[PDB]
Amino acid sequence: PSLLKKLLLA
Amino acid sequence: SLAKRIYEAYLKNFNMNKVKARVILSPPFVIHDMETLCMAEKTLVAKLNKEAEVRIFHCCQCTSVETVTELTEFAKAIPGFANLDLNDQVTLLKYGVYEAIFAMLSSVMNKDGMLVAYGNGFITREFLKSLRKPFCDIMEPKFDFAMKFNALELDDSDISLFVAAIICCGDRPGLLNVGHIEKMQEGIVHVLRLHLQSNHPDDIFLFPKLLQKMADLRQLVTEHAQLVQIIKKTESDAALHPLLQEIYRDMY
Ligand SMILES: CCC(CC)c1nn(-c2ccc(F)cc2)c2nc(CCOCc3nc(-c4ccccc4)oc3C)cc(C(=O)O)c12
Repeated sequence: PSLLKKLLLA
Repeated sequence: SLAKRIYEAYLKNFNMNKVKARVILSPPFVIHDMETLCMAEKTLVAKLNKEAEVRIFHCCQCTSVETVTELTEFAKAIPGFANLDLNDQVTLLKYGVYEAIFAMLSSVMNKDGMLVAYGNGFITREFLKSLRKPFCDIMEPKFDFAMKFNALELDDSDISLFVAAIICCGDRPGLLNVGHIEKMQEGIVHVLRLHLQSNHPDDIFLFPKLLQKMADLRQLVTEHAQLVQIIKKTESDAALHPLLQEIYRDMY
Protein backbone atom coordinates (compact mmCIF):
# COMPACT_ATOMS: atom_id res chain seq x y z
CA PRO A 1 0.00 0.00 0.00
CA SER A 2 1.51 3.30 1.16
CA LEU A 3 2.89 4.80 4.36
CA LEU A 4 0.14 7.44 4.39
CA LYS A 5 -2.49 4.70 4.05
CA LYS A 6 -0.88 2.94 7.02
CA LEU A 7 -0.98 6.14 9.08
CA LEU A 8 -4.69 6.61 8.34
CA LEU A 9 -5.41 3.04 9.50
CA ALA A 10 -5.14 3.51 13.28
CA SER B 1 -20.13 22.78 17.98
CA LEU B 2 -18.21 21.92 14.82
CA ALA B 3 -15.86 24.77 15.76
CA LYS B 4 -15.43 23.42 19.28
CA ARG B 5 -14.78 19.85 18.09
CA ILE B 6 -12.12 21.02 15.63
CA TYR B 7 -10.42 23.19 18.28
CA GLU B 8 -10.40 20.34 20.83
CA ALA B 9 -8.90 17.98 18.23
CA TYR B 10 -6.19 20.56 17.55
CA LEU B 11 -5.37 20.98 21.25
CA LYS B 12 -5.25 17.21 21.72
CA ASN B 13 -3.16 16.24 18.70
CA PHE B 14 -0.47 18.94 18.31
CA ASN B 15 2.36 18.98 20.85
CA MET B 16 3.11 22.65 20.16
CA ASN B 17 0.62 25.48 19.76
CA LYS B 18 0.67 29.25 19.70
CA VAL B 19 0.00 29.76 23.44
CA LYS B 20 2.68 27.25 24.47
CA ALA B 21 5.12 28.80 21.97
CA ARG B 22 4.48 32.34 23.27
CA VAL B 23 5.04 31.16 26.86
CA ILE B 24 8.43 29.74 25.86
CA LEU B 25 9.43 32.67 23.63
CA SER B 26 9.16 35.23 26.45
CA PRO B 27 14.97 28.85 28.57
CA PRO B 28 15.52 27.49 25.04
CA PHE B 29 19.09 26.86 23.98
CA VAL B 30 20.03 29.30 21.21
CA ILE B 31 21.64 27.97 18.02
CA HIS B 32 23.33 30.88 16.29
CA ASP B 33 26.67 29.55 14.95
CA MET B 34 28.56 26.30 14.33
CA GLU B 35 29.71 26.02 17.96
CA THR B 36 26.25 26.23 19.49
CA LEU B 37 24.79 24.04 16.73
CA CYS B 38 27.28 21.37 17.82
CA MET B 39 26.41 21.78 21.51
CA ALA B 40 22.68 21.57 20.83
CA GLU B 41 23.23 18.37 18.82
CA LYS B 42 25.15 16.77 21.70
CA THR B 43 22.37 17.65 24.13
CA LEU B 44 19.17 17.38 22.09
CA VAL B 45 19.88 14.88 19.27
CA ALA B 46 22.81 12.89 20.66
CA LYS B 47 22.29 10.03 18.16
CA LEU B 48 23.89 11.89 15.24
CA ASN B 49 29.81 12.98 11.19
CA LYS B 50 28.16 14.60 8.15
CA GLU B 51 28.20 18.20 6.94
CA ALA B 52 26.42 20.59 9.32
CA GLU B 53 23.81 21.39 6.65
CA VAL B 54 22.95 17.74 6.03
CA ARG B 55 22.67 17.05 9.79
CA ILE B 56 20.16 19.92 10.07
CA PHE B 57 18.38 18.60 6.96
CA HIS B 58 17.93 15.21 8.65
CA CYS B 59 16.68 16.80 11.88
CA CYS B 60 14.23 18.84 9.80
CA GLN B 61 12.94 15.73 8.01
CA CYS B 62 12.43 13.96 11.33
CA THR B 63 10.44 16.95 12.61
CA SER B 64 8.19 16.88 9.55
CA VAL B 65 7.57 13.14 9.83
CA GLU B 66 6.35 13.66 13.40
CA THR B 67 4.05 16.52 12.32
CA VAL B 68 2.51 14.44 9.52
CA THR B 69 1.52 11.85 12.13
CA GLU B 70 -0.03 14.58 14.27
CA LEU B 71 -1.88 15.98 11.23
CA THR B 72 -3.20 12.55 10.28
CA GLU B 73 -4.72 12.04 13.73
CA PHE B 74 -6.10 15.61 13.66
CA ALA B 75 -7.68 14.98 10.25
CA LYS B 76 -9.31 11.75 11.47
CA ALA B 77 -10.95 13.87 14.18
CA ILE B 78 -12.46 16.41 11.75
CA PRO B 79 -16.22 15.64 11.57
CA GLY B 80 -16.94 13.87 8.30
CA PHE B 81 -13.33 13.22 7.27
CA ALA B 82 -13.48 9.56 8.25
CA ASN B 83 -16.62 9.15 6.13
CA LEU B 84 -14.62 9.87 2.97
CA ASP B 85 -13.21 7.23 0.65
CA LEU B 86 -9.90 6.13 2.14
CA ASN B 87 -8.09 6.89 -1.11
CA ASP B 88 -9.44 10.45 -0.96
CA GLN B 89 -8.30 10.77 2.66
CA VAL B 90 -4.78 9.88 1.47
CA THR B 91 -4.98 12.43 -1.34
CA LEU B 92 -6.21 15.16 1.04
CA LEU B 93 -3.36 14.49 3.45
CA LYS B 94 -0.75 14.19 0.67
CA TYR B 95 -1.48 17.68 -0.69
CA GLY B 96 -2.56 19.28 2.59
CA VAL B 97 0.13 18.43 5.14
CA TYR B 98 2.86 20.82 4.01
CA GLU B 99 0.50 23.76 3.65
CA ALA B 100 -0.59 22.91 7.21
CA ILE B 101 3.01 22.46 8.39
CA PHE B 102 4.15 25.89 7.21
CA ALA B 103 1.01 27.60 8.50
CA MET B 104 1.56 26.11 11.98
CA LEU B 105 5.33 26.71 11.97
CA SER B 106 4.48 30.42 11.96
CA SER B 107 3.34 29.99 15.57
CA VAL B 108 6.93 29.24 16.65
CA MET B 109 8.64 31.86 14.47
CA ASN B 110 9.55 35.44 15.20
CA LYS B 111 11.70 37.99 13.34
CA ASP B 112 14.88 36.63 14.97
CA GLY B 113 14.44 32.86 14.65
CA MET B 114 12.27 29.89 15.55
CA LEU B 115 11.69 27.27 18.22
CA VAL B 116 12.98 23.79 17.41
CA ALA B 117 13.22 20.38 19.09
CA TYR B 118 9.90 20.44 20.96
CA GLY B 119 10.48 23.93 22.35
CA ASN B 120 13.95 23.18 23.76
CA GLY B 121 15.98 25.05 21.14
CA PHE B 122 15.83 28.32 19.22
CA ILE B 123 17.62 28.57 15.87
CA THR B 124 18.29 32.07 14.62
CA ARG B 125 17.15 33.26 11.22
CA GLU B 126 20.63 34.66 10.56
CA PHE B 127 22.36 31.35 11.27
CA LEU B 128 20.08 29.60 8.75
CA LYS B 129 20.92 32.32 6.23
CA SER B 130 24.63 31.67 6.90
CA LEU B 131 24.57 28.06 5.69
CA ARG B 132 25.90 27.03 2.31
CA LYS B 133 23.64 26.98 -0.73
CA PRO B 134 21.09 25.48 -1.23
CA PHE B 135 20.24 24.98 2.44
CA CYS B 136 20.33 28.70 3.28
CA ASP B 137 17.49 29.21 0.75
CA ILE B 138 14.95 26.89 2.42
CA MET B 139 13.64 28.73 5.49
CA GLU B 140 13.83 32.38 4.45
CA PRO B 141 10.58 32.31 2.37
CA LYS B 142 8.91 30.56 5.32
CA PHE B 143 10.01 33.36 7.66
CA ASP B 144 8.65 35.93 5.17
CA PHE B 145 5.29 34.12 5.08
CA ALA B 146 5.18 33.80 8.88
CA MET B 147 5.93 37.46 9.57
CA LYS B 148 2.86 38.50 7.55
CA PHE B 149 0.74 35.58 8.86
CA ASN B 150 1.56 36.46 12.47
CA ALA B 151 0.58 40.07 11.81
CA LEU B 152 -3.02 38.82 11.59
CA GLU B 153 -2.81 37.94 15.31
CA LEU B 154 -4.72 34.66 15.01
CA ASP B 155 -5.08 32.50 18.09
CA ASP B 156 -5.22 28.70 18.34
CA SER B 157 -9.00 28.67 17.94
CA ASP B 158 -8.60 30.48 14.58
CA ILE B 159 -5.70 28.35 13.40
CA SER B 160 -7.41 25.04 14.16
CA LEU B 161 -10.22 25.97 11.76
CA PHE B 162 -7.78 27.32 9.18
CA VAL B 163 -5.84 24.03 9.25
CA ALA B 164 -9.05 22.00 8.96
CA ALA B 165 -10.01 24.05 5.88
CA ILE B 166 -6.57 23.45 4.32
CA ILE B 167 -6.96 19.69 4.73
CA CYS B 168 -10.57 19.54 3.56
CA CYS B 169 -9.88 20.97 0.11
CA GLY B 170 -12.00 19.75 -2.78
CA ASP B 171 -9.67 20.71 -5.64
CA ARG B 172 -6.70 18.47 -4.89
CA PRO B 173 -5.60 16.46 -7.96
CA GLY B 174 -6.96 12.94 -8.18
CA LEU B 175 -9.95 13.12 -5.85
CA LEU B 176 -12.64 10.48 -6.36
CA ASN B 177 -15.65 12.13 -4.64
CA VAL B 178 -15.00 15.82 -5.28
CA GLY B 179 -18.63 16.59 -4.41
CA HIS B 180 -18.58 15.17 -0.88
CA ILE B 181 -15.33 16.98 -0.06
CA GLU B 182 -16.53 20.31 -1.45
CA LYS B 183 -19.63 19.98 0.75
CA MET B 184 -17.50 19.12 3.75
CA GLN B 185 -15.26 22.13 3.10
CA GLU B 186 -18.23 24.46 2.68
CA GLY B 187 -19.33 23.65 6.22
CA ILE B 188 -15.85 24.16 7.68
CA VAL B 189 -15.34 27.45 5.81
CA HIS B 190 -18.77 28.59 6.98
CA VAL B 191 -17.84 27.92 10.60
CA LEU B 192 -14.46 29.63 10.08
CA ARG B 193 -16.17 32.72 8.64
CA LEU B 194 -18.56 32.97 11.59
CA HIS B 195 -15.72 32.34 14.04
CA LEU B 196 -13.55 35.11 12.59
CA GLN B 197 -16.42 37.59 12.78
CA SER B 198 -16.94 36.85 16.51
CA ASN B 199 -13.28 36.49 17.49
CA HIS B 200 -11.93 39.39 15.38
CA PRO B 201 -14.69 42.03 15.20
CA ASP B 202 -12.06 44.69 14.48
CA ASP B 203 -10.85 43.22 11.13
CA ILE B 204 -13.68 43.03 8.63
CA PHE B 205 -11.41 41.60 5.91
CA LEU B 206 -9.83 38.81 7.98
CA PHE B 207 -11.71 35.99 6.21
CA PRO B 208 -10.68 37.05 2.64
CA LYS B 209 -7.14 37.72 3.95
CA LEU B 210 -7.00 34.11 5.15
CA LEU B 211 -8.36 32.79 1.85
CA GLN B 212 -5.43 34.57 0.21
CA LYS B 213 -3.02 32.96 2.70
CA MET B 214 -4.14 29.48 1.65
CA ALA B 215 -3.33 30.40 -1.96
CA ASP B 216 0.04 31.78 -0.82
CA LEU B 217 0.68 28.52 1.06
CA ARG B 218 -0.05 26.43 -2.04
CA GLN B 219 2.58 28.44 -3.94
CA LEU B 220 5.02 28.29 -1.03
CA VAL B 221 4.74 24.49 -0.97
CA THR B 222 5.17 24.18 -4.76
CA GLU B 223 8.39 26.17 -4.59
CA HIS B 224 9.51 24.16 -1.55
CA ALA B 225 9.02 20.88 -3.45
CA GLN B 226 11.27 22.25 -6.20
CA LEU B 227 14.00 22.74 -3.57
CA VAL B 228 13.41 19.17 -2.35
CA GLN B 229 14.11 17.96 -5.89
CA ILE B 230 17.23 20.15 -6.32
CA ILE B 231 18.61 18.62 -3.12
CA LYS B 232 17.63 15.02 -3.87
CA LYS B 233 19.46 15.01 -7.20
CA THR B 234 22.56 17.09 -6.34
CA GLU B 235 23.28 16.52 -2.65
CA SER B 236 25.43 13.44 -2.12
CA ASP B 237 24.26 12.65 1.44
CA ALA B 238 20.71 14.03 1.55
CA ALA B 239 18.60 10.87 1.71
CA LEU B 240 14.85 11.47 1.83
CA HIS B 241 12.78 9.81 4.51
CA PRO B 242 10.45 7.31 2.76
CA LEU B 243 7.22 8.88 4.06
CA LEU B 244 8.28 12.31 2.82
CA GLN B 245 9.37 10.75 -0.48
CA GLU B 246 5.84 9.34 -0.79
CA ILE B 247 4.31 12.74 -0.04
CA TYR B 248 6.46 14.67 -2.52
CA ARG B 249 6.19 11.96 -5.23
CA ASP B 250 3.91 13.28 -8.01
CA MET B 251 2.85 16.43 -6.11
CA TYR B 252 3.19 19.32 -8.59
C1 LIG C 1 14.27 21.04 1.19
C2 LIG C 1 14.32 19.62 1.78
C3 LIG C 1 13.39 19.34 2.98
C4 LIG C 1 13.62 17.92 3.49
C5 LIG C 1 12.86 16.87 2.68
C6 LIG C 1 13.62 20.33 4.12
N1 LIG C 1 14.75 20.95 4.34
N2 LIG C 1 14.65 21.75 5.39
C7 LIG C 1 15.76 22.52 5.88
C8 LIG C 1 17.01 21.91 5.79
C9 LIG C 1 18.15 22.54 6.23
C10 LIG C 1 18.04 23.80 6.78
F1 LIG C 1 19.17 24.44 7.22
C11 LIG C 1 16.80 24.41 6.91
C12 LIG C 1 15.66 23.77 6.46
C13 LIG C 1 13.43 21.65 5.92
N3 LIG C 1 12.90 22.27 6.98
C14 LIG C 1 11.65 22.04 7.33
C15 LIG C 1 11.09 22.75 8.55
C16 LIG C 1 11.64 22.13 9.82
O1 LIG C 1 11.44 23.17 10.72
C17 LIG C 1 11.73 22.84 12.03
C18 LIG C 1 13.24 22.86 12.19
N4 LIG C 1 13.89 22.09 13.09
C19 LIG C 1 15.18 22.34 13.00
C20 LIG C 1 16.24 21.70 13.86
C21 LIG C 1 17.55 22.14 13.75
C22 LIG C 1 18.51 21.56 14.56
C23 LIG C 1 18.13 20.57 15.46
C24 LIG C 1 16.83 20.14 15.57
C25 LIG C 1 15.86 20.72 14.77
O2 LIG C 1 15.39 23.24 12.08
C26 LIG C 1 14.26 23.61 11.56
C27 LIG C 1 14.18 24.65 10.44
C28 LIG C 1 10.84 21.16 6.62
C29 LIG C 1 11.35 20.50 5.50
C30 LIG C 1 10.47 19.48 4.78
O3 LIG C 1 10.30 19.45 3.54
O4 LIG C 1 9.96 18.58 5.52
C31 LIG C 1 12.69 20.74 5.14
